[PDB]
Amino acid sequence: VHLTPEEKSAVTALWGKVNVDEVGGEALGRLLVVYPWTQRFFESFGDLSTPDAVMGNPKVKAHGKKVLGAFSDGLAHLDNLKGTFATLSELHCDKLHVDPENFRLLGNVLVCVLAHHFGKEFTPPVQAAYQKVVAGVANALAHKYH
Amino acid sequence: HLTPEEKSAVTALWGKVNVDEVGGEALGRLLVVYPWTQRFFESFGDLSTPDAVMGNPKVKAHGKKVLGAFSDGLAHLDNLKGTFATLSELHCDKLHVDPENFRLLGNVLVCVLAHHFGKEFTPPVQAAYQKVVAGVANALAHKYH
Amino acid sequence: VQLQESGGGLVQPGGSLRLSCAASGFIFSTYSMGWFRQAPGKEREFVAASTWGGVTTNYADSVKGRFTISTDNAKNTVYLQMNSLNSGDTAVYYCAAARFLQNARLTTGPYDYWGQGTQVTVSSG
Amino acid sequence: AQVQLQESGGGLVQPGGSLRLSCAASGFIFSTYSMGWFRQAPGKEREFVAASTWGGVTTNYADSVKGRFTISTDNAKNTVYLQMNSLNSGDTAVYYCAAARFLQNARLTTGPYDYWGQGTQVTVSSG
Amino acid sequence: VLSPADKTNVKAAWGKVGAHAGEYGAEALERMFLSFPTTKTYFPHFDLSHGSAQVKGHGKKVADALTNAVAHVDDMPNALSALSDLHAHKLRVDPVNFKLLSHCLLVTLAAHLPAEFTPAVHASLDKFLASVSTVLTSKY
Amino acid sequence: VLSPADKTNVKAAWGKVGAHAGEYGAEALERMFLSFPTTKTYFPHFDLSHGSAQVKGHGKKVADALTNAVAHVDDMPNALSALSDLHAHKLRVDPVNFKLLSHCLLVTLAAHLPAEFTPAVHASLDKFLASVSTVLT
Ligand code: HEM
Ligand code: HEM
Ligand code: HEM
Ligand code: HEM
Repeated sequence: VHLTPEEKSAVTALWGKVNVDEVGGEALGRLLVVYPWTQRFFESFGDLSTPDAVMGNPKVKAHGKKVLGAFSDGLAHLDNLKGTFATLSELHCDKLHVDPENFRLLGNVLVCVLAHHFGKEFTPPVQAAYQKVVAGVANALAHKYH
Repeated sequence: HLTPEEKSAVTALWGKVNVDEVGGEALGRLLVVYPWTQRFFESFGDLSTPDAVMGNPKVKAHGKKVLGAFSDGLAHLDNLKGTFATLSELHCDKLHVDPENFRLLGNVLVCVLAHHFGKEFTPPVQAAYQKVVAGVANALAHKYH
Repeated sequence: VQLQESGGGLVQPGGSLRLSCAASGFIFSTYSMGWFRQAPGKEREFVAASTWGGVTTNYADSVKGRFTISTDNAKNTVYLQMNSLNSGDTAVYYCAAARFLQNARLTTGPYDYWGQGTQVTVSSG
Repeated sequence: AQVQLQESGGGLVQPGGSLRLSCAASGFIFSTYSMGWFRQAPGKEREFVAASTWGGVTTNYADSVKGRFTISTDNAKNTVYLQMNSLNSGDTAVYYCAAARFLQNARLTTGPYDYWGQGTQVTVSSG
Repeated sequence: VLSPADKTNVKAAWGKVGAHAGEYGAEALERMFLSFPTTKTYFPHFDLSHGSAQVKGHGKKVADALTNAVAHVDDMPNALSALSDLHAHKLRVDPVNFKLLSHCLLVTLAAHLPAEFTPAVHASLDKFLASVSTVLTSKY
Repeated sequence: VLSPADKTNVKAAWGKVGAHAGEYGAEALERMFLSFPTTKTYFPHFDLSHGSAQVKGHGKKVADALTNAVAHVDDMPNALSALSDLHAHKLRVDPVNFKLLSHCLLVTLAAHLPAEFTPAVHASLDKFLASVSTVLT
């Protein structure tokens, strides 16, 4: 993972405009709706039977907060992502056994959410910077697989 | 990585493999079973039909090299990332082979081994080989992750 | 088809307030919720808004750090927390809704529905 | 029409010497046959020597010849070769080429073969 | 395999593309080439610079093929037969690239048509794009 | 999308399974469970030891479903509808697992039916198994 001015700075710019609490719930909710097999990892979260149910679920909303909080922290260590996520990699790979393709799907869902709310402002060059980040994050989470 | 009884089973079966010929068969089968992989080998000539692929001499020759590297991996199972450092740069940084194709080639090789060894290629024997081809694919994708 | 605003009233300079807007008649999850205000003799004039659900924030610079937005998706209500109010904040604050209004465009975006607005008057007398 | 398995090479050698046998195959799709070598000494039972699966992809050697004999195939010539090194008096025999359609490695030593050659004499002796 | 509701979601959402076909197809391509530069290797003789007329032309052609697929969503293999041979046989397009273009299309629809990108429609469009990709990566 | 030649290849090759359906299905599952242990999380109440009756019974069910799919290769979504809801809705099977089982099925066919596993038939079987997996997800 390596960025540049208007890339490292462009990511930081748009993220300062994101409510870290709420964006996590939207991105996780959409992951569970668009890729329903991921619901298997969260059966204890209650009603995930409907799109409306998913997005209103307080456990999804709450767990999204934590997911994106770690993502936000990843933005403060863009040059040391494998180290920042080393323990979470152990949890997801060694205990939960989440297939790493799901890490890629969640980053791309987050990118779709950012595009939804920002419209034209989420330009191809801005998306390109964010694609670098979510690929770096997905890779660091999969590190205990490599 | 591999238990003593897995390393012993892997080495035993590999002593019965003609590394030259197995390579041509597995690479040929990769190009037939997943035809998009032929795009990486434009310069190898006629790959327009399964018969053409399986008879192609550049495929046969390049297969020998691929399987020679697998054989080299079997002698360095605890440092595959280091043994494959040059091939990783080539496949990832120069050729831009999607890493899922590394998995496919490892699995085609497993299919060839099962094809020729039959009952001898037991579930536990295959499982040891799946660890090996997964290690090789991961070492090949290392410059990606 | 109702936008009922609550909160606001009279406050002393330096004080704080929480405004709320009760939404009805639409699928709340699909509307961008925003807050406008107009001071007496002054034009109608943007304060703060959020993308649907509050995922991203964008406030006029005169209110940034000062006002903060809400989401209560279960109650179809959004809230505006106003801190460090100054008797220069006096105006009628209007709740407004526009279906799928994207960020940055909240300041200059056609709205579909408007409430009564609720009086917020800051003064020392 | 007829399927032929023609053995050549072989003759006389001194103990410790070497010899190369070849078996030219015709009349079947060579790429689909496992090629094998058996041998029979006068009065004795026929016995496995070495074989490979179709195309020469995998090999199977009797323990008495492993490391000592080497089998190879030339798919362009539809021919298989058996290089015999460190020959001993116990190696004297008629050596038979044999072909079996899609016969897998473990079954090469016993697995029924479809076609058999005539065999060619190999004589190891100090006299 | 698309459900009846998926078909309803995609027709309603994609039918709102309308006159933006070329622009949306071009932007999805520009997004893909920028976010995933390896995809540019499939267009070796194209002018791929920002705003390229050639990319606009190709973007309309891609967007027009999706409109056709939507109109014939019950018979995609027949309606996409020529394109399937082009991509799978002629071009040997690695399947991973269809996932990249599909993602950039979703991003383009989400940025331009927010009202159409609800979670449920998001899910249907993704499946539709995956079904198209499966067909275009097939040989029949 | 399967070609006409794919369908002919699959029908010819799979028809050689015949009475071995259970044995081949059980072996493909055992191969998967050993080679890819994570797949075992979908069978938490199974006895997964070698030769377990539960694996035998289930292996027969899987192979019998493939025979049915082969017989309805022109309308597989219809013929596999109940199976689709079981795997996609009830069981929530991550799609990656279908690639593992499909691979282990090819391995089993290659070991047992060497004459049938030509490069072109190999390719058709793979596409067939991927088509079945697409439907069931
Ligand atoms: C790709 C970026 C991801 C990030 C940054 C992330 C972040 C996190 C973090 C920080 C935790 C710790 C929660 C705790 O300790 O309670 C967690 C837990 C968890 N993660 Fe993820 N995650 C990611 C992807 C995924 C995916 C794709 C899945 C499955 C589809 C997943 C499944 C889980 C589960 C099941 C838990 C446990 C939740 C619980 O029961 O409390 N994660 N994640
Ligand atoms: C997974 C295990 C693999 C191994 C061990 C391997 C090994 C090798 C080796 C030894 C070479 C020769 C390089 C040289 O002589 O300098 C090579 C080259 C190459 N490999 Fe691989 N390879 C693997 C997978 C793949 C895959 C999946 C693809 C594409 C689908 C691929 C595409 C190529 C290409 C295009 C070349 C260059 C050939 C040429 O034009 O001369 N490889 N690889
Ligand atoms: C939804 C997915 C896709 C659709 C609907 C689509 C559609 C089309 C269409 C309509 C054409 C015009 C063909 C003609 O004029 O005969 C075309 C050509 C082409 N496509 Fe795609 N395509 C898709 C995915 C992809 C992807 C992912 C790639 C590579 C990453 C790709 C590479 C190409 C190339 C190289 C051409 C030929 C361009 C030229 O030489 O003029 N396509 N495609
Ligand atoms: C070609 C691929 C597959 C086929 C044809 C297939 C077929 C079947 C069949 C016929 C059943 C039994 C239905 C019944 O008893 O009424 C079943 C159930 C089941 N399958 Fe699959 N399946 C496939 C892939 C998978 C995969 C990849 C997994 C997980 C890795 C999986 C896990 C299960 C489980 C957990 C059950 C429930 C077993 C039980 O309740 O006893 N299947 N499948």
